[PDB]
Amino acid sequence: LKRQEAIAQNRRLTLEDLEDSWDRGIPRINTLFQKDRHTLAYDKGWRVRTDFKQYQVLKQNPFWWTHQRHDGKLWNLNNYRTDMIQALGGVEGILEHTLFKGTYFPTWEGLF
Amino acid sequence: DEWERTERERLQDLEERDAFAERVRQRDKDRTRNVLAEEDRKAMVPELRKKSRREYLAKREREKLEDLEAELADEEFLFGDVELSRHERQELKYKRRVRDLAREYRAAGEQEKLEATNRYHMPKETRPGEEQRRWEEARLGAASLKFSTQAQQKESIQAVRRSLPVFPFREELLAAIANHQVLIIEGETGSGKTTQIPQYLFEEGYTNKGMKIACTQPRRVAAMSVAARVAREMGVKLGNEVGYSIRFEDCTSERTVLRYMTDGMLLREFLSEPDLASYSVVMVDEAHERTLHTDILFGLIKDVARFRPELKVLVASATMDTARFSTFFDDAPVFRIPGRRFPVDIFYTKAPEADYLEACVVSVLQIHVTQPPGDILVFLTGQEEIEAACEMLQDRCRRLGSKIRELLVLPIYANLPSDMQARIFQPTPPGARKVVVATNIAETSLTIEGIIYVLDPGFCKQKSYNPRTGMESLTVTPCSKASANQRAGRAGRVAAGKCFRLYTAWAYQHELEETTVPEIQRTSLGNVVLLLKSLGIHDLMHFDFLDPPPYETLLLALEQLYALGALNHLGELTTSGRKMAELPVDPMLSKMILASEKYSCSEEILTVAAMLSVNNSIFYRPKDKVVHADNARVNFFLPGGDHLVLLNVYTQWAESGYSSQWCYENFVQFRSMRRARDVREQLEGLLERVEVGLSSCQGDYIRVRKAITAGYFYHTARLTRSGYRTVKQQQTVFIHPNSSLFEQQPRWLLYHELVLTTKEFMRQVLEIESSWLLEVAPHYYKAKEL
Amino acid sequence: DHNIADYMTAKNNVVINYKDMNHTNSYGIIRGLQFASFIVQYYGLVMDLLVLGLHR
Amino acid sequence: ADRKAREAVEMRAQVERKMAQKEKEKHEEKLREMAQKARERRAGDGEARERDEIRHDRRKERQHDRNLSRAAPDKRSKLQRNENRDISEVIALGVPNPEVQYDQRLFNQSKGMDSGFAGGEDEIYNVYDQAWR
Amino acid sequence: DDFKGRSAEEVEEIKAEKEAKTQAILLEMVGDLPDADIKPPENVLFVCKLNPVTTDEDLEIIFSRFGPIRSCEVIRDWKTGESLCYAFIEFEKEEDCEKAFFKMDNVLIDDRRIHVDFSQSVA
Amino acid sequence: DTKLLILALERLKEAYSVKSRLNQSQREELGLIEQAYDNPHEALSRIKRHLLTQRAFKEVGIEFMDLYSHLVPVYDVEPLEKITDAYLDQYLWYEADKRRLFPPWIKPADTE
RNA sequence: AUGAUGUCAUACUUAUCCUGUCCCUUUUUUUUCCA
Repeated sequence: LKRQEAIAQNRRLTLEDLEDSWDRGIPRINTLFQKDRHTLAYDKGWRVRTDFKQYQVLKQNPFWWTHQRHDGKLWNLNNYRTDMIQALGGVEGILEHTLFKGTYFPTWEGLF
Repeated sequence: DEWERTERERLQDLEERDAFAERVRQRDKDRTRNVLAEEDRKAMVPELRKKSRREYLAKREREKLEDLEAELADEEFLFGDVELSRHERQELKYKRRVRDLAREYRAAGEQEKLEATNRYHMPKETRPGEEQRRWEEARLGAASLKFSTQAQQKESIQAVRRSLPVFPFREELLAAIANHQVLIIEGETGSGKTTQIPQYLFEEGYTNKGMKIACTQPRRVAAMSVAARVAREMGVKLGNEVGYSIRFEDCTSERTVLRYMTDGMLLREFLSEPDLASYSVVMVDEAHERTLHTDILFGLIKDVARFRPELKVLVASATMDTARFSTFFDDAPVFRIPGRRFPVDIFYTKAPEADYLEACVVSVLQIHVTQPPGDILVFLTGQEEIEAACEMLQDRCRRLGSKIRELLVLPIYANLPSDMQARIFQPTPPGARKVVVATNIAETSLTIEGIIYVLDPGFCKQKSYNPRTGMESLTVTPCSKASANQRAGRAGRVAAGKCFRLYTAWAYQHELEETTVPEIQRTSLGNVVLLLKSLGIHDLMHFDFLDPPPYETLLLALEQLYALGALNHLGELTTSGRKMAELPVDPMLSKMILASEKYSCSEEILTVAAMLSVNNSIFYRPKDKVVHADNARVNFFLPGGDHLVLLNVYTQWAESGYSSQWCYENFVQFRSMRRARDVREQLEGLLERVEVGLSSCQGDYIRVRKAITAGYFYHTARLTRSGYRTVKQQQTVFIHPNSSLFEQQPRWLLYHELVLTTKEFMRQVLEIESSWLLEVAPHYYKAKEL
Repeated sequence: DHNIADYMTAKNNVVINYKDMNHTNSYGIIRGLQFASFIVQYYGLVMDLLVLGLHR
Repeated sequence: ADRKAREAVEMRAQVERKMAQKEKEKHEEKLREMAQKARERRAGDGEARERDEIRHDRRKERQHDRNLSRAAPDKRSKLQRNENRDISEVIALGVPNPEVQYDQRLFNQSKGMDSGFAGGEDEIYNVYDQAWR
Repeated sequence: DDFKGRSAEEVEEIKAEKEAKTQAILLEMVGDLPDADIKPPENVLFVCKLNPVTTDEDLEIIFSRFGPIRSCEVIRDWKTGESLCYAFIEFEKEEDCEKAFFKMDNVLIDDRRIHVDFSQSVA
Repeated sequence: DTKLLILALERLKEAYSVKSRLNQSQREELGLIEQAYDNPHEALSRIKRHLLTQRAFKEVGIEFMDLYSHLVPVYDVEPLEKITDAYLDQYLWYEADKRRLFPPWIKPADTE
């Protein structure tokens, strides 16, 4: 619908129409806008082709069913890490178990 | 005066010209030989009806084409307005529906054709820019889940008319020039000096006695603009009484009183009628523009000014150039127009700066982020710098995300694709800012409304031609006071502007030179030397210049022309020299075209010339499609050199039927291609006069390379073990990276350019035989030197 | 194109080799070619036709 | 069988062709009717002067077109159509407006042409897609 | 079929028959001629490449040579009258048309090598 | 064709994503991919030559991937022909899908 | 019984190199019988 209206009222679809639904959808709507849409409008049969790679490479793919450039990126587990820390106790409870205090590093934000 | 010696010569010029053309047609009627029962007759009368019928088929459908077009061409400007009656009304219904019926009863047949070749056909063994909308319905198909007012116009025109800086200055300026034949009229842009003035003249009747009023411009597109504008004012059709004549496009009629043109166009009108006796007035606009054609017209028209006092000299320009203007022109009075719409706050940096391109970047950054609404204009030097700029700007856009607003970076220069030129002309999408990165192409003749900020890093890339080396180098150059003032003046045209100079008041007021060197000094003049010796003024020294070239420059010109064979050993005109001089193209090229006569490679040498006319923009080389681009280029790469490369490229384009999508597929600038085609076609229209027989080399590129030599023998280098070095001066050159021979690196080299960019360079190069050099120029090239 | 048909069909008929045993493929298909997706799905189209019939 | 099938394909093809051909011509005859009655329905205070303007304009147009083709073989094809394709020209000529486009804060927020799944590799650390803090 | 399987010659001949039929029906479509393609009189030559100074009298002179003329009609640019540099010329006999043709093709008169072909006019 | 060949070669490098100790033969295949990435027209010339004249190919090696419950054959083809087939793969699938060869019930399809 | 001719790869020499290299600003030039 918004694409029709952008043609009819002839506007440009602005960031405000698509920041709400920006990783939603299945392909994903943020694949419309990637860098290489131009040469990926030419990759057809990619799904069969990743199925059949199993007779060509000696290793076994666990994401044979999908493609990140084509299907989008369909899971986001960035909060797993945050809640894992809060459940183990927080960075302080977590580094009472380690050799951190024997390094004499003054604080743990820099650790690298 | 020398004016009278001139017109003496020039009337005899027209006499001998007409008699020459008449002689030649007689020659051709000589060369050309054209000399011219019962059942025989009743046999071929069926065959004469055969041809009558078929030529009549094409002829009848052709006449249908004529009246077909004419119905709508007629209903364009009569019907949709006026209270018109039964007869032509009914016949509009008629011609409407009837050309529909023609298109329809032919679209039927074509439908048959395409539908019946849609089908399946067992194979037989015998030994437009939408790749991003064909990938945007891949996604919407993968993601589907279904189970009077013309008088009012005139009022508005006059109402705006009245508010010019010249409308209240109307009368006294009229009376003033009624006094003085030569009146210098200083006024800045937007005053209307180009538009309102010739109107005033016409309504005051200087066109009476059938006379004309010339307006010259240095730029075609600007002339077309001006002409559209004043024809709209005058309430007539552009082309009949107000007209513009530019190369390849006449827009005049014998109703034309107000005729607009170029400076070379007016010189060429002196190639038609030395007196301009049908013109009462010549108004020369913006003469400050400093072209060779401006600096020739100045002399010629000053002669005419002394010789024709009933004739009128008007020379208007932008800047303080009135001092030398009047002084050369016997100190004509100077009528001052005050014209400057809105103010500019012009700022200087605190200091001098080290990294001025980056400084550009961070400037526009701050401006955009903090400022109120308003569009921005930024200058750079040119292409590579400018895309690097948009690189940086859009990268910081990437990083700063929704923290900022939409920054329409648009580059603009001369060679970039014309769709990409136009893209800047759209009205800005509400709420976003538009920043145009530009070159000094945006000094002049391009009108971008909305620009409220202007940034000058205070530079330019000027050509500099030293003749002692034959070298013209397009190098960096701090830009003049006139430049900075006018680059700034580009602003303000609708509102208060700002002009950020990347340099201080100190450097500005103190080390700023007023004007770019009037062109004739700095440029190479081969064709204008050719021109004034085509007009025959034997003393080329005491001629009435505005600024003479260095005697050095002229000496080089003379040696150039003599060696090439346009000059005798005393410096006058051969038939070679004249025949080449009629060509509006360089003598080297001209010698090559004449060489096609000897080598029977007419067509191929023609198309080559057509290419070198415009080359500088042939192949689009985008960063975002570098490899496919290099590829659609590397396709044509022929053995022999860039010139025959161009030959095949044009050949294949026209082969495709002058297809635009052809060049779009094959990474070629359609602009370059089609203007080059036009220059070749008008070259062919010259070709009868220059007496060239239309011949093919029959695939023998040896003739091609040899005619190339017979033209460009001067433009040659040889292998040295310390690099590629000249044939004559043994100064050291290098090959352009993008040469079709760049890795081939031939022993005996011909070029077409001689520049010294970051290192000495040469362009449009080819591999030659040193033997053709003793074939062609044993008087200039001796054997021992090869 | 009969050229491409012949390339594909002659490329399925190769010598297949393991440590020291060699034989020549003549009957089936090497599924480790890169167009073998295409060949399998085209053949499967023909057998969809034998199962459904042309009308359905 | 391949020869036989080639023949039957071609014969069926030209049969169906000829059928649709004849039908097209019948369509065309109805359009012949359309044209005759078109001019018939046609034939029966600005128009009289706009009408002298009709023949004035059209006839001097034929003058210029004939004279074009006569000075140069098709100087009509060398003037009038070639007037109207080049861009600076059109912009100076004030011709107006001679698809969806949208904001550029949208584009190029991701660059690459390969799936990030590394082609079946596993041992590399690509779980989350944002450095921790 | 058999409007195709006869030759290649008469094949394209039938297609040229067509091209005629379609161009006729087309020209009547856009509406010039009242009656459809009535055969043109064998007794007028259309003579182009002409001079605006050769008139009905002089052309009827030189084409009085081969046959009895019925007229000489240089069509006029109406409101200025300037000769259209072509003409129609009207004979009494087929033989008169032919005899004028076969000597007057591409001849130089008034320094112009005019062209004569028969009239294609249904006008 | 350069879009189709760029897709081919991206697909082929995905095998050696990690850039391990691979071997002689994988080093040589990576060399071929890079040189045909640099000069994309020597490549396409070579390809269309193969496709036009060749009908006797080298020999392929076999081995098995053990999935503990059954085995899978894995075929090893020579890198030159691997490149010509990668290209032919992409080309046939692009054209077949544009001409609509495969009707919609043939289903490892790219849409879901 | 040692000729030059070479599009021959290999061997070899100079405490001979691994640090001596790269993409154009602006723009203009008169024209001719149609058939």
